Amino acid sequence: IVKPNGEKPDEFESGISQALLELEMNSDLKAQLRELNITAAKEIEVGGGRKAIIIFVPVPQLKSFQKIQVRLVRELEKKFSGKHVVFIAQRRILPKPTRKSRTKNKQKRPRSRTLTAVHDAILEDLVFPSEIVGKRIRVKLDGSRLIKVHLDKAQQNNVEHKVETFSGVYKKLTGKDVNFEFPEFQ
Amino acid sequence: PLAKDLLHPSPEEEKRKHKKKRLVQSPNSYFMDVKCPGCYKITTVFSHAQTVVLCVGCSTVLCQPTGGKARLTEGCSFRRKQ
Amino acid sequence: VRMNVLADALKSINNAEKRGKRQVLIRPCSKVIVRFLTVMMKHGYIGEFEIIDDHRAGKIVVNLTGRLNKCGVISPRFDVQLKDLEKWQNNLLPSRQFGFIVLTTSAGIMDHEEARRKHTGGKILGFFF
Amino acid sequence: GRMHAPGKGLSQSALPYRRSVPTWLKLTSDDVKEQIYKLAKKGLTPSQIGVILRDSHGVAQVRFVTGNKILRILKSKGLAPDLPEDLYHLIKKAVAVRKHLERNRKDKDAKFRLILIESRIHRLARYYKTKRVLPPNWKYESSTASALV
Amino acid sequence: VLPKKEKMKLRREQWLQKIEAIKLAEQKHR
RNA sequence: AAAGUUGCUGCAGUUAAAAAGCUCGUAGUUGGAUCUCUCUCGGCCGAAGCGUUUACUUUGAAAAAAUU
Repeated sequence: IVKPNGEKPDEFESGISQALLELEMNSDLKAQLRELNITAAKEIEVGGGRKAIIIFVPVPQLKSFQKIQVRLVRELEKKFSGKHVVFIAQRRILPKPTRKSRTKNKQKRPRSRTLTAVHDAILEDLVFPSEIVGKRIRVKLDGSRLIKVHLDKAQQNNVEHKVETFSGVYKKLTGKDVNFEFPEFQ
Repeated sequence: PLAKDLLHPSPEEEKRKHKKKRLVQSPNSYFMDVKCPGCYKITTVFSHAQTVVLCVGCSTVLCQPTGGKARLTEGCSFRRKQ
Repeated sequence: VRMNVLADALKSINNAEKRGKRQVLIRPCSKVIVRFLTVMMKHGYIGEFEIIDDHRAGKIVVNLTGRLNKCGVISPRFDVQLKDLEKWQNNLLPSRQFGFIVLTTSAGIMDHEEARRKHTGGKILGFFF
Repeated sequence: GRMHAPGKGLSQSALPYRRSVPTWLKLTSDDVKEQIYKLAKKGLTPSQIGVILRDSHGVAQVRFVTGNKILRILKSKGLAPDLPEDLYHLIKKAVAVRKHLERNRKDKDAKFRLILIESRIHRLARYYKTKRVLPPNWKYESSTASALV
Repeated sequence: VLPKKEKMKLRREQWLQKIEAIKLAEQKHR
């Protein structure tokens, strides 16, 4: 179930491993979860003492995880206490090639392996029930940026209560303050 | 005059503007589900289609291309998708 | 054709502020434009601005204040050694108190005072007073 | 503004911000690719392939659903013409105007338009030879025009 | 109407007066 | 030198000196947005490959007096 890149399972990871094992042996989500696997997990405190679990999953299976997202989240919400479940693709950051680097960059790094592409993909993967239909970056008078993400309104009831932990986990994982809105008309 | 919030336009001005002159541009076209009156099958047709699109089973004429939007046949039903 | 988008952004800002407007929309965005506007912002000249992200080169909406008289680009980006700053400011800034030559140096985008303080030169972008 | 026409229109296509594939499209990327394959077997240019896929099969953008644009898909299995479709269309237009000139000698407008078309052909051939799509020995000759069609 | 050079002198003088105007307004802020 | 009457800073070309009938058309000039240091031998260090190469910027050395 868990195959860490460091190959060092933690007890959060083993706990959610038996959690996914319980969901695989009992619920109707048998035929696909057996094929899939994850990599890592972390627990972050956001919103004034409200915890959230994050699950780092290897990239080429996200689309399979995009098929079984909401059902697995609701089943782990039944499984655990009041928490929030989000999935993050394990994205790799290749450093910017400068005039002081090690000789492993014999080809150009892919544009998808850059910092900004990885962070926009991460901000996309934080929100599966919604979709990012807009984005703005407010540069305040102090000089600190603030991203505002406009999500989908047609399904707005699903993730209205989850925007605060979204901002908290993105701030923890990147260091950028973000906010989320819902436009009245597309 | 000389004072209007450019960041938050009310939807009638954004709908009124040219599609490239909107704050973030968006197309005026859409995809639509059409049902032939002689059958029950559903077909996905672009609103501004340039080619004539035939039925997969009835082989009837569904839409005719014009200068802008396509001209659906009198009798076919349609419903805007998403 | 459209070359030197920083020139077009600064011309748009100047023209909008001379007509007494409160906000100005500039397209396309650029990182040089954003750093130039940040340099203005830290000196209290253009309020605060926001970047609108479409999947193209974005747009910027700037909340104009009124303290600016003229912002301008110096094209082409002349090599400015650390002595030439006095010469350049005596050509560009109408006085010794207010006005700013913005330099792109190896330490980033800055103004001429902070260019002197870090003891470096670079290439000249613009000035605003 | 245009290169040679002094008029400056605006009409074009405005791609939406939504790069994600919409939920209602039940076609997979593979089924799109074999649709491209039959369409190419029918003797269709990539532009016509994209037009038919958009008009009938509901594919908004092939690059959004398959991850690659249509010419790379045709290039992977070798169902791609030797020279690109825009150059091919300029060359066909040049042959058509030249045949009309052979029938009609008083049309000086067609002569001027032929000069314009040949100028486009030269500029775009220079661009392609810069990016190695054409071999460096390739040249447009007036008599070597109907053989390319 | 009137000579150009006198108009240029007047424009330069009013712009100079605006320069010390902005300087004094900035000095009063401290 | 006044002189911005040779104009890089810094000029002009409707009516005063002066912009080509029109389009195509080498070279040159100019070009949208985008990408955040290490391996071996010798006492945490020294040698080595540099990291694409530049242009740019800064430092250090070196650089007759007289004149200024």
